[PDB]
Amino acid sequence: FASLDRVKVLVLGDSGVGKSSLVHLLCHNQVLGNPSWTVGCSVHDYKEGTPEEKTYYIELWDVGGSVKSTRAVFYNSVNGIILVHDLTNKKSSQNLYRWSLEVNQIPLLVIGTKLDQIHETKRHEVLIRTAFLAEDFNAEEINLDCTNPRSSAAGSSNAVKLSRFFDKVIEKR
Ligand SMILES: Nc1nc2c(ncn2[C@@H]2O[C@H](COP(=O)(O)OP(=O)(O)OP(O)(O)=S)[C@@H](O)[C@H]2O)c(=O)[nH]1
Ligand SMILES: [Mg+2]
Repeated sequence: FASLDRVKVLVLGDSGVGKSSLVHLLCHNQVLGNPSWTVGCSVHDYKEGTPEEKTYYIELWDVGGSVKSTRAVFYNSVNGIILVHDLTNKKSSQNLYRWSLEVNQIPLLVIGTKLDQIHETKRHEVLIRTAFLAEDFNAEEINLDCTNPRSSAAGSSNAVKLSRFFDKVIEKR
Protein backbone atom coordinates (compact mmCIF):
# COMPACT_ATOMS: atom_id res chain seq x y z
CA PHE A 1 0.00 0.00 0.00
CA ALA A 2 2.26 2.77 -1.33
CA SER A 3 1.03 6.30 -2.07
CA LEU A 4 2.18 8.12 -5.21
CA ASP A 5 1.15 11.57 -3.92
CA ARG A 6 4.15 13.90 -3.78
CA VAL A 7 5.30 15.18 -0.39
CA LYS A 8 8.13 17.71 -0.57
CA VAL A 9 9.67 19.09 2.64
CA LEU A 10 12.32 21.82 2.67
CA VAL A 11 15.05 21.84 5.33
CA LEU A 12 16.07 25.46 5.99
CA GLY A 13 18.61 27.07 8.28
CA ASP A 14 21.88 28.93 8.51
CA SER A 15 25.07 27.44 7.15
CA GLY A 16 26.64 24.92 9.52
CA VAL A 17 23.65 24.34 11.83
CA GLY A 18 23.52 20.65 10.86
CA LYS A 19 21.07 20.41 7.93
CA SER A 20 22.93 17.74 5.96
CA SER A 21 23.55 15.69 9.12
CA LEU A 22 19.85 15.95 9.99
CA VAL A 23 18.76 14.77 6.54
CA HIS A 24 21.09 11.77 6.85
CA LEU A 25 19.67 11.00 10.30
CA LEU A 26 16.01 11.30 9.37
CA CYS A 27 16.43 9.33 6.12
CA HIS A 28 18.72 6.57 7.47
CA ASN A 29 21.38 7.71 4.93
CA GLN A 30 19.00 7.22 1.94
CA VAL A 31 20.38 10.49 0.62
CA LEU A 32 21.82 11.84 -2.62
CA GLY A 33 23.93 14.95 -2.10
CA ASN A 34 26.49 17.23 -3.72
CA PRO A 35 27.73 20.85 -3.35
CA SER A 36 24.53 22.22 -4.92
CA TRP A 37 21.68 20.09 -3.55
CA THR A 38 20.94 17.27 -1.11
CA VAL A 39 17.74 15.21 -1.22
CA GLY A 40 16.79 12.41 1.15
CA CYS A 41 13.89 9.96 1.21
CA SER A 42 12.08 9.63 4.54
CA VAL A 43 9.70 6.66 4.35
CA HIS A 44 6.59 7.46 6.40
CA ASP A 45 3.63 5.23 7.27
CA TYR A 46 0.64 7.57 7.31
CA LYS A 47 -1.97 6.80 10.00
CA GLU A 48 -0.03 3.66 10.84
CA GLY A 49 -1.95 0.83 12.47
CA THR A 50 -5.29 1.59 10.76
CA PRO A 51 -6.94 0.25 7.59
CA GLU A 52 -6.14 3.77 6.28
CA GLU A 53 -2.40 3.04 6.44
CA LYS A 54 -0.39 4.12 3.38
CA THR A 55 3.36 4.45 2.86
CA TYR A 56 4.58 7.86 1.63
CA TYR A 57 8.05 8.52 0.19
CA ILE A 58 8.72 12.01 1.58
CA GLU A 59 11.44 14.17 -0.01
CA LEU A 60 13.68 16.14 2.37
CA TRP A 61 15.53 18.89 0.48
CA ASP A 62 18.63 20.72 1.74
CA VAL A 63 19.96 23.33 -0.72
CA GLY A 64 21.75 25.74 1.65
CA GLY A 65 22.15 29.47 1.06
CA SER A 66 21.98 32.41 3.43
CA VAL A 67 19.39 34.98 4.47
CA LYS A 68 22.12 36.88 0.72
CA SER A 69 22.42 33.58 -1.18
CA THR A 70 19.00 32.71 -2.61
CA ARG A 71 18.01 29.26 -3.92
CA ALA A 72 14.37 30.08 -4.72
CA VAL A 73 14.33 27.87 -7.85
CA PHE A 74 14.36 24.93 -5.39
CA TYR A 75 11.39 26.19 -3.36
CA ASN A 76 8.66 25.08 -5.80
CA SER A 77 5.82 22.72 -4.80
CA VAL A 78 6.81 22.68 -1.11
CA ASN A 79 4.37 21.00 1.30
CA GLY A 80 6.21 21.49 4.61
CA ILE A 81 9.22 23.19 6.14
CA ILE A 82 11.70 22.02 8.80
CA LEU A 83 13.40 25.04 10.38
CA VAL A 84 16.81 24.07 11.77
CA HIS A 85 18.79 26.02 14.37
CA ASP A 86 22.02 25.28 16.24
CA LEU A 87 21.33 25.26 20.00
CA THR A 88 24.86 26.60 20.66
CA ASN A 89 24.27 29.59 18.31
CA LYS A 90 21.38 31.83 19.36
CA LYS A 91 21.79 33.85 16.15
CA SER A 92 20.76 30.85 14.04
CA SER A 93 17.40 30.79 15.84
CA GLN A 94 16.79 34.50 15.23
CA ASN A 95 17.17 33.86 11.48
CA LEU A 96 14.37 31.26 11.27
CA TYR A 97 11.74 33.95 10.70
CA ARG A 98 13.65 35.20 7.64
CA TRP A 99 14.13 31.62 6.44
CA SER A 100 10.39 31.01 6.68
CA LEU A 101 9.80 34.06 4.47
CA GLU A 102 11.93 32.56 1.66
CA VAL A 103 8.99 30.26 0.89
CA ASN A 104 -0.16 30.80 6.20
CA GLN A 105 -1.04 27.12 5.87
CA ILE A 106 2.28 25.32 5.18
CA PRO A 107 3.11 23.22 8.29
CA LEU A 108 6.35 23.99 10.15
CA LEU A 109 8.62 21.99 12.49
CA VAL A 110 11.45 23.55 14.52
CA ILE A 111 14.50 21.34 15.12
CA GLY A 112 17.41 22.33 17.36
CA THR A 113 20.74 20.59 16.76
CA LYS A 114 23.87 20.00 18.85
CA LEU A 115 21.93 19.24 22.04
CA ASP A 116 24.94 17.11 23.02
CA GLN A 117 27.05 20.31 23.25
CA ILE A 118 24.80 21.94 25.89
CA HIS A 119 25.67 21.31 29.54
CA GLU A 120 23.03 19.99 31.93
CA THR A 121 23.22 23.32 33.79
CA LYS A 122 22.52 25.66 30.85
CA ARG A 123 20.24 23.07 29.23
CA HIS A 124 17.05 24.07 31.06
CA GLU A 125 17.38 27.71 29.97
CA VAL A 126 18.04 26.89 26.31
CA LEU A 127 15.08 24.50 26.24
CA ILE A 128 12.69 27.01 27.82
CA ARG A 129 13.70 29.50 25.13
CA THR A 130 13.32 26.99 22.31
CA ALA A 131 9.78 26.16 23.48
CA PHE A 132 8.94 29.86 23.10
CA LEU A 133 10.66 29.92 19.69
CA ALA A 134 8.59 26.99 18.45
CA GLU A 135 5.40 28.68 19.68
CA ASP A 136 6.24 31.68 17.46
CA PHE A 137 5.90 29.40 14.43
CA ASN A 138 2.85 27.47 15.69
CA ALA A 139 5.10 24.43 15.49
CA GLU A 140 6.32 21.52 17.55
CA GLU A 141 9.99 21.41 18.54
CA ILE A 142 12.56 18.63 18.49
CA ASN A 143 15.99 19.06 20.05
CA LEU A 144 18.62 16.44 19.30
CA ASP A 145 22.15 15.36 18.42
CA CYS A 146 22.19 14.76 14.64
CA THR A 147 25.25 12.47 14.96
CA ASN A 148 23.50 10.01 17.28
CA PRO A 149 21.21 7.57 15.39
CA ARG A 150 19.22 6.97 18.60
CA SER A 151 18.05 10.62 18.47
CA SER A 152 15.00 9.73 16.34
CA ALA A 153 14.66 6.00 17.07
CA ALA A 154 11.39 4.29 16.18
CA GLY A 155 8.94 4.69 19.05
CA SER A 156 10.78 7.58 20.73
CA SER A 157 9.14 10.88 21.64
CA ASN A 158 11.13 12.61 18.89
CA ALA A 159 9.94 10.09 16.30
CA VAL A 160 6.30 10.52 17.37
CA LYS A 161 6.64 14.31 16.96
CA LEU A 162 8.24 13.95 13.51
CA SER A 163 5.53 11.48 12.51
CA ARG A 164 2.84 13.90 13.68
CA PHE A 165 4.46 16.63 11.56
CA PHE A 166 4.56 14.42 8.46
CA ASP A 167 0.91 13.43 9.00
CA LYS A 168 -0.07 17.11 9.09
CA VAL A 169 1.90 17.88 5.91
CA ILE A 170 0.07 15.06 4.15
CA GLU A 171 -3.33 16.18 5.49
CA LYS A 172 -2.98 19.89 4.69
CA ARG A 173 -1.99 19.05 1.12
N1 LIG B 1 28.12 17.36 18.08
C1 LIG B 1 27.24 17.59 17.11
N2 LIG B 1 27.69 17.98 15.86
C2 LIG B 1 26.79 18.21 14.87
C3 LIG B 1 25.43 18.07 15.07
N3 LIG B 1 24.81 18.37 13.89
C4 LIG B 1 25.75 18.69 12.98
N4 LIG B 1 26.98 18.58 13.58
C5 LIG B 1 28.29 18.85 12.99
O1 LIG B 1 28.31 20.22 12.60
C6 LIG B 1 28.98 20.37 11.37
C7 LIG B 1 28.03 21.01 10.35
O2 LIG B 1 26.98 20.10 10.07
P1 LIG B 1 26.35 20.00 8.59
O3 LIG B 1 25.37 18.89 8.58
O4 LIG B 1 27.43 19.88 7.57
O5 LIG B 1 25.66 21.44 8.51
P2 LIG B 1 24.92 22.16 7.28
O6 LIG B 1 23.76 22.89 7.86
O7 LIG B 1 24.47 21.14 6.29
O8 LIG B 1 26.06 23.15 6.71
P3 LIG B 1 26.13 23.73 5.20
O9 LIG B 1 27.31 24.72 5.11
O10 LIG B 1 26.38 22.57 4.22
S1 LIG B 1 24.70 24.56 4.78
C8 LIG B 1 29.43 18.99 10.94
O11 LIG B 1 30.78 18.81 11.32
C9 LIG B 1 28.55 18.05 11.73
O12 LIG B 1 29.17 16.83 12.01
C10 LIG B 1 24.98 17.68 16.33
O13 LIG B 1 23.78 17.54 16.60
N5 LIG B 1 25.89 17.44 17.34
MG1 LIG C 1 23.95 21.37 3.83
